[PDB]
Amino acid sequence: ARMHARKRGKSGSKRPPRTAPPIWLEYTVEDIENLVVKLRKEGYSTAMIGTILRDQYGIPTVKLFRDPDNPNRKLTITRILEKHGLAPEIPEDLMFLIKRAVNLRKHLEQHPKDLHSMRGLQLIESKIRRLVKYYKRKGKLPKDWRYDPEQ
Amino acid sequence: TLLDPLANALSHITNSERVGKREVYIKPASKLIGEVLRVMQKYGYIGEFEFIDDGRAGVYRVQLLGKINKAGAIKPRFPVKARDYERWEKRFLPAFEFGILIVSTSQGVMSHKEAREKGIGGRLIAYVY
Amino acid sequence: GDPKRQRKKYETPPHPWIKERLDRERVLMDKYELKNKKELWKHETQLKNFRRRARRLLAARGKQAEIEREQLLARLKRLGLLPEDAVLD
Amino acid sequence: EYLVPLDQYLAAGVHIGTQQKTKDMKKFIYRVRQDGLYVLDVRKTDERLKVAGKFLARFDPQSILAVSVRLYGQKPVKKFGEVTGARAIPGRFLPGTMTNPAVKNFFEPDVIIITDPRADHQAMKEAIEIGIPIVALVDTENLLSYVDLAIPTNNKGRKALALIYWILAREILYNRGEISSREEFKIPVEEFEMKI
Amino acid sequence: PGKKAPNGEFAGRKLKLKRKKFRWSDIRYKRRVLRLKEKSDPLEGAPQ
Amino acid sequence: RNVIPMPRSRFLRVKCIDCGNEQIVFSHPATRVRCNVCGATLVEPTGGKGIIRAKILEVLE
Amino acid sequence: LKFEIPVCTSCGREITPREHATHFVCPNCGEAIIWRCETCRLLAKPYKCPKCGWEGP
Amino acid sequence: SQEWKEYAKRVLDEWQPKTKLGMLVKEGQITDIHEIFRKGYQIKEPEIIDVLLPEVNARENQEILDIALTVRMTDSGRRVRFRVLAAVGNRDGYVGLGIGHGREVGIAIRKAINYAKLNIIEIKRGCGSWECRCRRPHSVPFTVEGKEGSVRVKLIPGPRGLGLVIGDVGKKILRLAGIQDVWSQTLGETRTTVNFAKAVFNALYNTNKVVVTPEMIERYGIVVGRAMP
RNA sequence: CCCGGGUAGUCCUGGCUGUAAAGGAUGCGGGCUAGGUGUCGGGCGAGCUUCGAGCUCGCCCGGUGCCGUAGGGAAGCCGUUAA
RNA sequence: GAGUGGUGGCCACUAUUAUUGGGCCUAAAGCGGCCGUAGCCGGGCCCGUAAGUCCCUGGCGAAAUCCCACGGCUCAACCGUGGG
Ligand SMILES: [Mg+2]
Ligand SMILES: [Mg+2]
Ligand SMILES: [Mg+2]
Ligand SMILES: [Mg+2]
Ligand SMILES: [Mg+2]
Ligand SMILES: [Mg+2]
Ligand SMILES: [Mg+2]
Ligand SMILES: [Mg+2]
Ligand SMILES: [Mg+2]
Ligand SMILES: [Mg+2]
Ligand SMILES: [Mg+2]
Ligand SMILES: [Mg+2]
Ligand SMILES: [Mg+2]
Ligand SMILES: [Mg+2]
Ligand SMILES: [Mg+2]
Ligand SMILES: [Mg+2]
Ligand SMILES: [Zn+2]
Ligand SMILES: [Zn+2]
Ligand SMILES: [Zn+2]
Ligand SMILES: [Zn+2]
Repeated sequence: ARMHARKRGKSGSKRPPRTAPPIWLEYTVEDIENLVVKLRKEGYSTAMIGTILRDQYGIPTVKLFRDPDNPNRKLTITRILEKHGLAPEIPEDLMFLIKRAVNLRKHLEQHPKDLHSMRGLQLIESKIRRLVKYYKRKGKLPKDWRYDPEQ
Repeated sequence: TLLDPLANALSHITNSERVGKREVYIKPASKLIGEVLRVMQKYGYIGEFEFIDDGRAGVYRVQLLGKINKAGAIKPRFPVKARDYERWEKRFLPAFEFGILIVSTSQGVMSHKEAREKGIGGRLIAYVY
Repeated sequence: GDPKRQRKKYETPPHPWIKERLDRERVLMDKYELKNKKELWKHETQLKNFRRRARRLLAARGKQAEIEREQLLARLKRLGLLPEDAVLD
Repeated sequence: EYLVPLDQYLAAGVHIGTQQKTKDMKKFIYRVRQDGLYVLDVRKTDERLKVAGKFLARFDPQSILAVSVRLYGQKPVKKFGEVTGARAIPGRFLPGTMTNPAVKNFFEPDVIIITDPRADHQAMKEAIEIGIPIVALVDTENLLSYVDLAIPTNNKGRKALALIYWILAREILYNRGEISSREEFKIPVEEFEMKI
Repeated sequence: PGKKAPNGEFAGRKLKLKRKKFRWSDIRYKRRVLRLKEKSDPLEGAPQ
Repeated sequence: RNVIPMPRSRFLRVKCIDCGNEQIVFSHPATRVRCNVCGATLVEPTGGKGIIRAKILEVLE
Repeated sequence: LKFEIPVCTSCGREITPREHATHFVCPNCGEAIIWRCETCRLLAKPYKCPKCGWEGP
Repeated sequence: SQEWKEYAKRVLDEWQPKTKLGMLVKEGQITDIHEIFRKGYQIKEPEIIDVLLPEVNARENQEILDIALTVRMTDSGRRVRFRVLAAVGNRDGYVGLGIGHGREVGIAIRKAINYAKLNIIEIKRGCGSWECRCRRPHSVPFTVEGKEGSVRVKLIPGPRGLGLVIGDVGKKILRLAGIQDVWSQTLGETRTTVNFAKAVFNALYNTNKVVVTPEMIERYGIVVGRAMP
């Protein structure tokens, strides 16, 4: 169910089981990497790059090609960006949640009596703390990194 | 959330056999479930079963024959010594050689009769009769 | 702890007034001319003990179990309660 | 091929269902029209009629019971019992007819024919308790619970019921050898249906 | 009410604590351990 | 049967009306799809299936 | 010699002494005997003749 | 046994059957007790049991489990009614339980005995105890359960010569069915005699619902109906 | 209790108190176990149409009601929105 | 039956303390609601380790007390020699 609202939505993607790229796909690995780098330089999010690749260039998920450098793993957008040094410093979902929290706080300064919106802020910050604990455990963030809204 | 794939399979089987279903699908598959199914088939409780591959953990398809009175998992997985099988039999089974207990030993998964023949213990994981 | 205290060698009925048991025991007492009920009860306990030894040894296995099984059979047929070719059952 | 031409089936309205459906009846349903009404497959009806005709001919003629509470089905079952020699009970089914030996008209058949499981619920309930086979005519609305042989058809129309019972009687007579061919059965279909 | 808890293999301490906690609701156990009868008995525990 | 999940969307090979170029597009887009050469709009996004303003040549597997 | 206990054609289980079961010759061929237990009749489970292969309630 | 053969012969000649099964028994097409079970027949004439199981009329094969009197309130006082719970069996493999009502005790007893015959069932017996493996039909072949009202009953196989470790109602019912040794466990209100008896009866009936293999029949010495030496 | 009047309060701004038959008298997460029939939101298919963000029918997902099978219960009853 | 009754205490009765093995709509009992720290419970595959776990074998856990067979007091209670 949902983390807080306890609903049971089921909408999502239904990926068919396949291993090799389809026959009608004609792009090579290098063309895909060039496209990804170009789209990143245009300023898109990681989730948005894949959406554009699927919708406009007819490329289902790039996780159909083996990594040319590391044969033990498949290719992902973040790995491609890391190979060129364009990867985000902070994980994207954490950044999006922090950005949502900052905008909401300046709303609550002019509307101190909007109590129903404040609970949303509390839930957002709970999610942020869960994520920061997880990322500290895996080493994606410095151990001294801390979340302070007053910053 | 999901905690024990093995318990779900056995509860699903015993629920289905009480309404006369002829086949079932076990949704999260694993090696342990395959071993348990092999042991169950050896004693004639089920028919043939097969593995179906999706992009996820895989599915098991099982044929039922209507020869099961009850099947369940044992939690927690109690350790048992090589000469202590009788009291667990009295706890879970209806007669002195009625049904099987399924034991995980350092030589694989097997019924408690084979384990007692080999003279080894292990961990109880399921009962079928 | 406590030191040993010698215990009774017989067992009394769970309920003192049951009609069927009273009738059966009265028939036995009249037939065999015993003095009091406890004497009868004594023999009953003996019987029970034998049975309780047979039940425990049927569900056992090992090296000592076989020795005790053969000892029980030999003792029982030495008293004249079993023929020479009897088995545990 | 077919017992009667499909045009006669369609003219009698055998294929017309109702506004509702059941999961276990979908093996007989042909399609659904744009107005939400379901249609029955007629070939299945013909095959089941042939099988039922074969099945009912092996019983003793006077040990067959046919019932119909619905008004439109009372005349067909009466004529069917007259032709084949089976017992027929049109109208209200007196409770205890098959379970109470003290009743004046106590009777135990070997097989029963149910015109409509919904309307004839008392007769079906009593038939379950005595362990005899059950043959029923089922529509798109009925359930197949406790039905041992099912005949999919419209069981509420007048012409439909008349035609179904006429066909069944002819099949029984042909199978038990009282007529040497299907054509020898010289009785009009109109003689089975209620007038006005 | 869900399944009785705790059932875990390594949850012995909590199970023992729960059993000890709810045993004080038994009036017979409470009077024996706290010795409530001896405190108010005019006969001071004697039979005569 | 339906144990394996199968998508209801498709990939399509279409031809631009203006440029004449051919592309492959997704049938359930979440963005506005435009021709890679001339920039003309090919598919408009909606709540579910998109609206196609080009000529469909083939429905790919 | 002892007697044999009838067995349901659909599910293969035995018939209990006082349940609402039924038995009859095969409608299509008439050479075999079909047994149906109470549960199979209640749930409208299909059955198949062992001789001619004709099936269904 | 000699008395009951001629008793059944006397009953058979002067009996006019009213049902289909009674006709089958009268004409000699059914000659054994086991042939009226497991085929969905309805049993409505007590003479069938008298002909096929004549020994259920012996005084030692009948038991009056309980007698009670119940009251209905009216503006002209209290109307009293008698309820009698009784059981019958052949001490080999068949047992029946019944309830009868009447304005006086004798009528209720007669009707209760009559209904017990119509509810007769057959069971399975064997030996399945861990500490007695003798292949003789002296106990239940395996653990069984039954329930009625608030009463739950579980029957467990026992060693030979142990006795019936159960309340008196269970003792009588099990004795009438031909069982000598058993262990038991219960929950609920056993002082309600009707529910206790019905739960024991259901537990006995449920011996037919346990799936078994041909090896088990040899292993536990399972017997259905009469022992048949 | 009924009738004619009437203070605090009921209303707004800043705090404190933390209580109800605050009741679905039913703690929360996961898997499984017949059907039938209404209604709200989204999507898909077909047919109409005054071309309307319109109408009718069928299916999938998520909510919200009723009748009911196996099972459960002391019973009232609950029954894929489980007790 | 040379004993048989009264009073107090512990166990059983009792699944009225429930690990085996109880309950919480209407009978005693779901915090007025939610967020979250410790604790407990945690999805699928491959490689390694061997702490838990299982098997074999050395050194220990006095005697008395308990169970079994044989032997000595007339048998027994009791005592001795062996096996547990
Ligand atoms: Mg001391
Ligand atoms: Mg009056
Ligand atoms: Mg009940
Ligand atoms: Mg309220
Ligand atoms: Mg819904
Ligand atoms: Mg309901
Ligand atoms: Mg007490
Ligand atoms: Mg209680
Ligand atoms: Mg609450
Ligand atoms: Mg409350
Ligand atoms: Mg895991
Ligand atoms: Mg270790
Ligand atoms: Mg010592
Ligand atoms: Mg001497
Ligand atoms: Mg001596
Ligand atoms: Mg000594
Ligand atoms: Zn173009
Ligand atoms: Zn069946
Ligand atoms: Zn056939
Ligand atoms: Zn035995």
